[PDB]
Amino acid sequence: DLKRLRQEPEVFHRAIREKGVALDLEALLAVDEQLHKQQEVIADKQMSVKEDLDKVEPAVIEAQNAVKSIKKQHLVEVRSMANPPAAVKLALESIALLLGESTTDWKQIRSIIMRENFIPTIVNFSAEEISDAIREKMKKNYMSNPSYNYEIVNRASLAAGPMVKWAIAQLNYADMLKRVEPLRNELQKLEDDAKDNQQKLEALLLQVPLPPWPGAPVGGEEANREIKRVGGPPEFSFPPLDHVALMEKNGWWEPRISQVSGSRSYALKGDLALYELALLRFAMDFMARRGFLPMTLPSYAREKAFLGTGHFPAYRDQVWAIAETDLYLTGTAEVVLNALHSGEILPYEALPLRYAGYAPAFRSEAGSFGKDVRGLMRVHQFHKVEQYVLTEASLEASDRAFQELLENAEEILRLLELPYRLVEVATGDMGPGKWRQVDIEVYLPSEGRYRETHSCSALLDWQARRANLRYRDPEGRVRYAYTLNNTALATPRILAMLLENHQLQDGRVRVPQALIPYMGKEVLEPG
Amino acid sequence: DLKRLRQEPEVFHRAIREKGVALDLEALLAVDEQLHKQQEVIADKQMSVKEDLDKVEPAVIEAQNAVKSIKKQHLVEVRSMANPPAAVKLALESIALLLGESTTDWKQIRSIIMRENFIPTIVNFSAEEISDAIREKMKKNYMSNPSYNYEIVNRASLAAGPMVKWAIAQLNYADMLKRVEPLRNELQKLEDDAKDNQQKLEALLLQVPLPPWPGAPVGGEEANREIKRVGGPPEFSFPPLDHVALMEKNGWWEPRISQVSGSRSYALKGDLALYELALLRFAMDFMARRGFLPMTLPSYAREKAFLGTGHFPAYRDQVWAIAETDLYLTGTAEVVLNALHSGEILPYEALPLRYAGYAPAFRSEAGSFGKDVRGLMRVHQFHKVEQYVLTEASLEASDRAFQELLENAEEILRLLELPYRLVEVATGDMGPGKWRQVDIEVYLPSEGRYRETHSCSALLDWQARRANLRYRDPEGRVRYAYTLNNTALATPRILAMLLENHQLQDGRVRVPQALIPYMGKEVLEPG
Ligand SMILES: Nc1ncnc2c1ncn2[C@@H]1O[C@H](COP(=O)(O)O)[C@@H](O)[C@H]1O
Ligand SMILES: Nc1ncnc2c1ncn2[C@@H]1O[C@H](COP(=O)(O)O)[C@@H](O)[C@H]1O
Repeated sequence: DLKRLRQEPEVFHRAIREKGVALDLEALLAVDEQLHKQQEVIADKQMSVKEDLDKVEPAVIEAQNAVKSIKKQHLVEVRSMANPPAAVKLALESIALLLGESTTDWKQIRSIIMRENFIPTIVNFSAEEISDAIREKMKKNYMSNPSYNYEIVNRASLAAGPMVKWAIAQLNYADMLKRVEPLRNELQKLEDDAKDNQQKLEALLLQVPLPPWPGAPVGGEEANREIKRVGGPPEFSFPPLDHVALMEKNGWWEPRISQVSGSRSYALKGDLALYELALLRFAMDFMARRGFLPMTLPSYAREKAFLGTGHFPAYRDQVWAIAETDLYLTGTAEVVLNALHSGEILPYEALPLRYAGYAPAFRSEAGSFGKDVRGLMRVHQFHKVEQYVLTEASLEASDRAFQELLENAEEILRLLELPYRLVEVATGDMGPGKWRQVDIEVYLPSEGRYRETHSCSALLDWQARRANLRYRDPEGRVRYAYTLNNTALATPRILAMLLENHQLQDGRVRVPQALIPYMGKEVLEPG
Repeated sequence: DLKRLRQEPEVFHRAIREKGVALDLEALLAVDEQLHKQQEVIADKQMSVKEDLDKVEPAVIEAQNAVKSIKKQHLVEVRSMANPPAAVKLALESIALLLGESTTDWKQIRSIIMRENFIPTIVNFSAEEISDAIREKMKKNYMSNPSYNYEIVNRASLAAGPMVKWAIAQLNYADMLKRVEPLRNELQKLEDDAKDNQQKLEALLLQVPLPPWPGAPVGGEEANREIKRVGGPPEFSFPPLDHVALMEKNGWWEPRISQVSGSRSYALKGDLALYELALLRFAMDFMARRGFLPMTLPSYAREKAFLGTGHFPAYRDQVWAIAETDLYLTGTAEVVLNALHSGEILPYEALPLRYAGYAPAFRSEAGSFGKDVRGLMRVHQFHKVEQYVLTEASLEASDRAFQELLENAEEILRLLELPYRLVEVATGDMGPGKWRQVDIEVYLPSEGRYRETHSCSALLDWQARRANLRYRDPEGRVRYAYTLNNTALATPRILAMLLENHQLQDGRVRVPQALIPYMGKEVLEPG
């Protein structure tokens, strides 16, 4: 918000430092000021060109109607002459010259006058299409002749009089075009400087961070801090396998996929494949019982919807584009969900919107080299159910929906019988649009640590302003809404945690009580 | 198969007209035969060049081993000598010349020959480094001298003797490289023209079609035959709504999705969203119970997978590529499933492989615009459970696999309580690599007609050959397998037939008996 950025210089400097955003806020505002000055100059100069061309247009329209109104009997007593009066012959020659005729034969040119297409070509005629050669030939041969004149020619023919009128108006228009050209070329550069400034500004603006909540740790990722843990590291009395080894022992995965599809791919087999789909539906039912509206969505969107969530331009490199298309595969259903209502004024009574959106998800994982190289932790395409909340503009509403979103993910993990913890994310690790982020993490025995499975975020109105999400308040004004989101459940990474936490001594794997109705059994069969 | 193919220039020629396919079989053969010539022309010339580098290679190695094998005291002897003999001066001189530091100062030579790096760099020197002037000079100056002789100088110094063998060897080699110059130069082109034809040739082999089975109707689409019908077109005592209007009545879809994601997109809400996931699980459970192996799969693959099935290049234009990647989004799990075993020799006892793979599916829908533009009939991204079978090269095995593929699809529609019919696909309409194709279509009341939902195909060893799929038979011979496939269930298109066939008077939609246990209810609830 420009005006808000000025009246508040400190708040935004602090926000920018806190988030580790390199944003020069004065250079931004100086782009805005410079643009504004460029636009006013462009407008004065456009006016100057417009005045010039407005000078010569009426004579063209007057002559054009005069030629059209020449009677037929008059076109005939010009076509009749073998032997034209000199001032009359001058007139026709100039018309033939201008029309691009390639013959100065009088007989030949006295003819086009009664062409079915003559007037039609005269009307359609454009003075911008006159060459400088014809232009200079017109001044040398004809303007410079004392008889080449409406007054003088019109006395001799009321057919040639109009035509000399028309030819002169065109020449004058043509000479005005010529005059106006250097201002027009200039205006062209200014106009392009200005467009370039508008894109330079719009892209600074899209970097402005939300001020973070006062309770968030201040620093980079190393300032993230655990606030809670529920359950613990399992203890096995046998020597536990990691998830890859479990899937091998049991025939639950298809390693051959990396030859078909490249690295960071996975393909599940037998009871584990069925388990993945059981998990997505369990999570959708769960979210539906919770009063969130179930949705199934495409995994692609246009640029505008990545712009509105903040995925573009900041995290552009995490996104796969679809070539020879304007479409990009989405990493999360939040991009589609956030975009559904752009441009609408929601009635306050609809508030809040609570969506549980399922979509396949795609990530380039560019820049993940050496991270999670094996198994189910980090893959290119995977399946997620997302919680998305749109809310009226209060901290109270937003604090409330953030609590619910977090309890939902926790209750899901309790039902999955997995040990987890909550982590408060630092201002420098939160991302630019965030008020608060809390990550939920599940204990993964093979790495001896917790690994994220959920990220819960409140944004306030920072997505709302970018995606133009607005609502009407009880008072009758339109305001931008607040938004939040959190994962409900994503596979196959949660499968890593489930395999390792619920592995039994004989290498088989238990199903948690809440998943038994979905699976038809209490133990995954060693296919 | 080149030989086999030519062996029956009539069989392939008939397959080509039968399938309505454009492939000039004569040109392809001409290229293959012509390619065989370029390949000999290249075998020969490559040989003529090894022979020439074979005269000069062994002598350079021996000499390289001779200098490597100079005792370390013949080193002090020559490099501590104050005035040597003129033949040794000459010898060491030649070597300073070859290494690009030519001088006639014994001192400098003295100097150089002493460098720790002296030996290491002659043993590592390559005749390619020797220039024109050096060759010239080493001939005019040093080959010409009569004291420039190994034996003549291997007598005065045991250290400089091997040095002149190395210098002579390196000079003959440099000379060989020089005449082999224009020789090795012709190769580069011949070989590019050779690769060109591999490309043009294998490009055309990929156009070769399979002869259709003898009981497939001949001709175009107009010759497809209805072979069976089950259930009937519904009759309602009310005015039936079309699926888009039923979805609209019940609040089950989000039409805003086309502003976010473009045309041919869809987003389900509420009970219909849930129904979509329930259908996919239902189809998977059913396939498992039929003894097919359930799998969940990615939706992208490298080019090879598409080549292997026949999607490339025949239908490359229905496919979405992923920008700045070597990957493409697959329109059916069949592309991943068929590529899984590329390159393997499957053991006989693994056969047949029966896979029920689930993946999101993507199509560009290029060509088809002004058809099924509104609703769930033709969307860019959808969900599909696919049946895929890989079998022994046996008509017996393929025919049984095809009937079970067909019956699987038929019992799924019956269970879904949907009126359907089966259509025997004609030669001109089955696709290039098909043996048999039976389409199954479901009655859509709003449109007054059956609309395809499944295409059951047998391809014999068409895909095997393209994807290198093979098995070892009981006698222990490696043979290509036969492949088959058919859809199990695809959404959302199946939902358009469900809404409409299943719709009640009051506007709501009934859940067929088989899906009641998946939905927890008998009628779909509106928003
Ligand atoms: N490449 C990936 N592979 C598998 N799961 C992932 C991947 N990226 C993210 N996830 C999961 O999706 C959740 C939300 O991710 P994000 O939207 O990055 O917070 C994470 O906590 C993980 O559950
Ligand atoms: N663009 C699409 N939208 C919805 N369903 C589709 C689409 N393309 C194919 N299908 C479904 O998949 C079935 C078989 O597809 P195929 O694998 O192309 O033989 C069709 O008969 C439809 O049920």
